[PDB]
Amino acid sequence: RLGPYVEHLGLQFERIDPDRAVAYWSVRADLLQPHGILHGGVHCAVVESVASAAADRWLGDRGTVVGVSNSTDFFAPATVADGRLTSTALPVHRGATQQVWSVETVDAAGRLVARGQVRLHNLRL
Amino acid sequence: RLGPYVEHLGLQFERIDPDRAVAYWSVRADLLQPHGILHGGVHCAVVESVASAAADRWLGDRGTVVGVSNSTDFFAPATVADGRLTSTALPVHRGATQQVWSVETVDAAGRLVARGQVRLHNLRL
Amino acid sequence: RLGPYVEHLGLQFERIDPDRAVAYWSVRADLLQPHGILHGGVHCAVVESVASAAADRWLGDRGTVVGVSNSTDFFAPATVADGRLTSTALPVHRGATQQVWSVETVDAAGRLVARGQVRLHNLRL
Amino acid sequence: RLGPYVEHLGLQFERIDPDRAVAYWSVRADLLQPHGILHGGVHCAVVESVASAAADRWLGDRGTVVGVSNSTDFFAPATVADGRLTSTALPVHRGATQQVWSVETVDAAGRLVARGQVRLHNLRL
Ligand SMILES: Cc1cccc2c(C(=O)O)cccc12
Ligand SMILES: Cc1cccc2c(C(=O)O)cccc12
Ligand SMILES: Cc1cccc2c(C(=O)O)cccc12
Ligand SMILES: Cc1cccc2c(C(=O)O)cccc12
Repeated sequence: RLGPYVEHLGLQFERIDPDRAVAYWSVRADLLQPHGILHGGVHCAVVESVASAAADRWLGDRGTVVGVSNSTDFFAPATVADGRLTSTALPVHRGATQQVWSVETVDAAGRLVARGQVRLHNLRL
Repeated sequence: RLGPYVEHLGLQFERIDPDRAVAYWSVRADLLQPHGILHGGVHCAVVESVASAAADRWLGDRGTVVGVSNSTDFFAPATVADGRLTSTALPVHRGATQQVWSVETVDAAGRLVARGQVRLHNLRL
Repeated sequence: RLGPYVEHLGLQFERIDPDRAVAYWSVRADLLQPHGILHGGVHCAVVESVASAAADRWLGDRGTVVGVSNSTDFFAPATVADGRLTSTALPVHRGATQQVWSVETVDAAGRLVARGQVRLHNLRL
Repeated sequence: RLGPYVEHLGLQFERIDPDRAVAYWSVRADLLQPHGILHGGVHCAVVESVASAAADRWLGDRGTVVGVSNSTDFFAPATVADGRLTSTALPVHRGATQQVWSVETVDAAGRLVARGQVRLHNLRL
């Protein structure tokens, strides 16, 4: 129940709690930019996906969230050879009107591949 | 020659110059998050695509660019009903090692839907 | 009527309109970091000052603004030798609850020294 | 040995290690914006100060660092009444050419007042 774009990214969630979300995924040939590494927009969309899932789960029955902004840094190039990536969203602030979550994407060795912050607005019932 | 992820986004470039890139696209049902609006990661990936295309074209035969970071703000929700979006990348700084580009995504009425900055690193021959 | 920190920065405003603010200032020895160039935080505070002044002026009698976030890029080192800097704030979005402004700091030659975006929240009467 | 602007901020460092820096400070009347809360630029400058100190200490004899960009979020208003703030810088990435550090400013109760990321460039000998 995360939408069609999340499915196309290939994210597979191990956990979506009010205080953490974890998802596994992989570089795929269709996700590349012309020099054979991951298109940077894919990192941003993964960061957006894992944070908004957690933010939505935290808000729960009390309303719904809308994305406000996303700032993602790319620290290493990623290819199909780099295997399974893990993206973990952790909360920075969870308040009445705003949420900010931090998402780290790491490889199996724990090497930080990307890291992003997502700001969300709470639409409360 | 922009890679498979750019094609999947549906971007169609009117212009890729050393100082500006313009691309048209549209919200599509496969690009949505669960509440029927555009997945925010799609805005980030579009911003990344149009800026990196321009940055790569500016660097030209002198080398190649790698994405460093992307910060995109979402100002209005976007649906299939909102029609054709236009994303324009304009340069902020184009130097020896770094480039920063600003990308605005607007609807046909000129309403600002999203806006992002992309930092790139120059890999020079 | 901009507060004591703005005065300590040495900002001198030529213009504070609902759609633009302009201020002149200069690197000073007390504003430096240990290697003799401008402390980067000074760029951020100048960006915050010129944008919030404009945002507050735009909101006018209808309420007041509070800073939400600030993202500033530093493109060139600045010293006392670099003379008079000009910081211009231009609006990106001015809505019901949020404002986003973009501020460019340039030297006399038009060389871009720094550039920042400031997000503000509208506290409406 | 941190420069005159750091002194004017009133930062007092408990720790500057290659992997963490901690500094205490306080809102002061001269640091305010016109509505009696901390000028947001002060948060950015504190974030810049504590991260660059740590980054410089990590690089050590091998070279020196220059600020590249700073993104700070303000989560609560801060006044003189809020007492002693603690700013802690932790490393996100420390590589050959780039460093990224994350800085959290909290009050005595552990309430998150501000949080910023600083990107630095390594000038290596
Ligand atoms: C053409 C090109 C070069 C370098 C990078 C890119 C990216 C990217 O930054 O991920 C995305 C799309 C196209 C790119
Ligand atoms: C589940 C959910 C709620 C609200 C927003 C989202 C987004 C988004 O922020 O675009 C992306 C993916 C899932 C979302
Ligand atoms: C010690 C040091 C080195 C390099 C940079 C700095 C900065 C700065 O980034 O402006 C601020 C404060 C201290 C610094
Ligand atoms: C005039 C005004 C209103 C609201 C906020 C500010 C700030 C600030 O954003 O900290 C800085 C300088 C002036 C301000």
